[PDB]
Amino acid sequence: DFEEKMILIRRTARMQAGGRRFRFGALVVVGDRQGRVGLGFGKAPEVPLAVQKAGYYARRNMVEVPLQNGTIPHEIEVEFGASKIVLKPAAPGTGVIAGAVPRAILELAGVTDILTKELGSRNPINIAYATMEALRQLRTKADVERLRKG
Amino acid sequence: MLTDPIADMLTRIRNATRVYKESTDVPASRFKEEILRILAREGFIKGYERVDVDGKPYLRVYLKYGPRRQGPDPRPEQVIHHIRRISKPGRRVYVGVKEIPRVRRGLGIAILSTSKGVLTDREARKLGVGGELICEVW
Amino acid sequence: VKELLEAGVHFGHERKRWNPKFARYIYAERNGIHIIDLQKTMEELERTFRFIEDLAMRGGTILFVGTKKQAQDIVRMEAERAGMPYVNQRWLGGMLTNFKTISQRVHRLEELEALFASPEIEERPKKEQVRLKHELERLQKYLSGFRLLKRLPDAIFVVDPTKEAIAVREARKLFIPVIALADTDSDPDLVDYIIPGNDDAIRSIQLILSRAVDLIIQARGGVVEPSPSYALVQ
RNA sequence: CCUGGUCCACCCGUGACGCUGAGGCGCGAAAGCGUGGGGAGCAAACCGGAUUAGAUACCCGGGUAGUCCACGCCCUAAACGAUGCGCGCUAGGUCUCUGGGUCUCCUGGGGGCCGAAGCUAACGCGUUAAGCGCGCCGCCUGGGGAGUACGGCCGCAAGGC
RNA sequence: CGUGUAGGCGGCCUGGGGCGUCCCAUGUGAAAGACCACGGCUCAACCGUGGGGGAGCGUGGGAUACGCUCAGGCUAGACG
Ligand SMILES: [Mg+2]
Ligand SMILES: [Mg+2]
Ligand SMILES: [Mg+2]
Ligand SMILES: [Mg+2]
Ligand SMILES: [Mg+2]
Ligand SMILES: [Mg+2]
Ligand SMILES: [Mg+2]
Ligand SMILES: [Mg+2]
Ligand SMILES: [Mg+2]
Ligand SMILES: [Mg+2]
Ligand SMILES: [Mg+2]
Ligand SMILES: [Mg+2]
Ligand SMILES: [Mg+2]
Ligand SMILES: [Mg+2]
Ligand SMILES: [Mg+2]
Ligand SMILES: [Mg+2]
Ligand SMILES: [Mg+2]
Ligand SMILES: [Mg+2]
Ligand SMILES: [Mg+2]
Ligand SMILES: [Mg+2]
Ligand SMILES: [Mg+2]
Ligand SMILES: [Mg+2]
Ligand SMILES: [Mg+2]
Ligand SMILES: [Mg+2]
Ligand SMILES: [Mg+2]
Ligand SMILES: [Mg+2]
Ligand SMILES: [Mg+2]
Ligand SMILES: [Mg+2]
Ligand SMILES: [Mg+2]
Ligand SMILES: [Mg+2]
Ligand SMILES: [Mg+2]
Ligand SMILES: [Mg+2]
Ligand SMILES: [Mg+2]
Ligand SMILES: [Mg+2]
Ligand SMILES: [Mg+2]
Ligand SMILES: [Mg+2]
Ligand SMILES: [Mg+2]
Ligand SMILES: [Mg+2]
Ligand SMILES: [Mg+2]
Ligand SMILES: [Mg+2]
Ligand SMILES: [Mg+2]
Ligand SMILES: [Mg+2]
Repeated sequence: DFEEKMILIRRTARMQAGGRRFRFGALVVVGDRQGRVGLGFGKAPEVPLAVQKAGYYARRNMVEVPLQNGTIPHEIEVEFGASKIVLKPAAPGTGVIAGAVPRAILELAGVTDILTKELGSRNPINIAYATMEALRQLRTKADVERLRKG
Repeated sequence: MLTDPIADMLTRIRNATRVYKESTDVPASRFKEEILRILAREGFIKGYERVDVDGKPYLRVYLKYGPRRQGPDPRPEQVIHHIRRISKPGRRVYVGVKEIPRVRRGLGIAILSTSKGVLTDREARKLGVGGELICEVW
Repeated sequence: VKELLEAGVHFGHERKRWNPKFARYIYAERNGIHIIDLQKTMEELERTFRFIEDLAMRGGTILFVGTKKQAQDIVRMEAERAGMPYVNQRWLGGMLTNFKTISQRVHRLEELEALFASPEIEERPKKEQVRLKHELERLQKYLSGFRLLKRLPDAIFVVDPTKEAIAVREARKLFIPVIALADTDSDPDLVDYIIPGNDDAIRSIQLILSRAVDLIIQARGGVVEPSPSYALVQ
């Protein structure tokens, strides 16, 4: 069990004789606040059900956010489909300047100071998965040269 | 006919790497080896060496990759996730000593040609100089 | 002892319908077929069994699978003759990946396995007597080797990976050491402990699978003679 | 008979002489136009016959310009792979046209299918790229108004840019 | 669709010049405003004082990897 704050909830719909049938999509974020965040998108016949599943699916999908002093290790641009996203680390006591999404995710990420911006499609879902792959691609001076050993 | 040989070398490298290959052979070029030497002197490649494909002198460039991975797509991470030429023949890119780039918040590099040799985003800065911002790796 | 056996008739397989990745394991193309390099094979066999052994001695269960006919039977053997779970029939989808749910059937097995011998048989209409009895025939028809341990494997051994790559996948998403005997018609990369060598000629299958189970037992105590291999083996 | 481009082989010659390309010049289906010739078949228009509520159509019977040729104009198009050109780099499998060899094979050029990595909104693309790169040109910037109006340039006109 | 003018872009190696480019020094860049302190009116708004930064451009000295250029050579591009 972590923070567990849901990005967005919606009501999709499908067609069939007699009428349209519904379902619900819930996108949730789950982070401890020490460098662990998970992103799960849950769909099911009812809001609650959706919600929960999002959580479950989330925990089952997380990532080690290599924080540092309260911000990200370095600048990063990540294109994911139509969506794009920039992430720039700000000096301590700066703020988490990002839109609803990258925030909600980055808040639990553990970061307290980071500069951002949504580029291209601002779609939640996609920016969401966008933010993830962003983090999931960060590096530290250590694990950096840790690779260039030789 | 190759307009910018250098941008090529990088691309040849940027491609061979994206597939995980032992070595690649970029055509002989003093100035090229420079970007190479530096590329290695900074630990991005196992190294390189001169050869000859029938009177055709190339340069074997041994690529360095990471450790195998756990899970789907057990494809080993790479040492160079990104190389891209800056100063292109279609638009020369020069920088003053105060203008030199800060590649990947320091984790990165930025090879560049200077009046006094081929230095990097730190070296050149230390020498306190400037010149054609050749490119950037990391 | 090793070489000779293999050199015997257990190498070189699929021809001209390969995978370039597997180009590191192959000597040449004789009259068409790809003659896998045993020299290297050996080396790999090592690291593989090393792992097996470094596991067979630490109380770890392994799951073997082979859904191909030219390798079914044997796999059924080597498994029971080692207490290691296995799959000889249709490798259900989401086994490892949806274990908890697949298990649900395993439980349904005994659910009947018990109602099998009972006085409740005095009643019950022929409708069910046939329904259940049948519902068990198949039930029992698929889990005969997928029950034993009610816990995921620490690894999985397999014949032709690509043939059962689906299992492999499941395994890989769940992080589970993958070991298998693959020939030239398969991609290594997504295989952890690769046993390069013929995947159809039961000749090679038996061998590589045999010395495997023994090795599983050498780390348990009870070295004996081989298992029933010949019965119609050519 | 006259003539263009292109492919392979031989390491013979030159020695960066290259790529692109505003403007310019040329070519440019069909329809259409000018002078002259030709005319079987087909056939806008046209006239009948049916069909229909009507049938300025679809179907049937006729029918001219045209379709053909010479010389000269017009210069448009779903002029389409709806994908500018040049070069480099990045798994294979399959069948097929064509060239060479100490010819079950090896190697060069082209056309198709399936597909690595990777790309894509998806469809799909995938060494014939829509992948990773560089050079140069062309072009786009919500829908209707409108490819219209005006001006200019071209054309015999229809019209075109 | 093609041909091609101007223009844009250009393989490998050795040397000379040093226009682009880069460094140093110096002139310049009014004051006001903008930023940092400190003080003056009860505070502030206004205002004073000191400090710190300014691209650009000139002159003087220097560097030569890359673009440029002249010169000598090569054969992987191109042509025969
Ligand atoms: Mg129905
Ligand atoms: Mg990490
Ligand atoms: Mg996607
Ligand atoms: Mg995009
Ligand atoms: Mg948008
Ligand atoms: Mg000819
Ligand atoms: Mg010659
Ligand atoms: Mg000569
Ligand atoms: Mg015409
Ligand atoms: Mg005509
Ligand atoms: Mg007329
Ligand atoms: Mg007629
Ligand atoms: Mg008629
Ligand atoms: Mg009538
Ligand atoms: Mg009617
Ligand atoms: Mg004519
Ligand atoms: Mg004309
Ligand atoms: Mg049209
Ligand atoms: Mg077409
Ligand atoms: Mg071909
Ligand atoms: Mg054709
Ligand atoms: Mg793929
Ligand atoms: Mg395809
Ligand atoms: Mg190729
Ligand atoms: Mg092909
Ligand atoms: Mg595209
Ligand atoms: Mg063009
Ligand atoms: Mg408007
Ligand atoms: Mg409008
Ligand atoms: Mg007009
Ligand atoms: Mg007129
Ligand atoms: Mg007329
Ligand atoms: Mg041209
Ligand atoms: Mg020129
Ligand atoms: Mg100068
Ligand atoms: Mg300057
Ligand atoms: Mg000054
Ligand atoms: Mg001032
Ligand atoms: Mg005061
Ligand atoms: Mg002042
Ligand atoms: Mg200055
Ligand atoms: Mg010369």
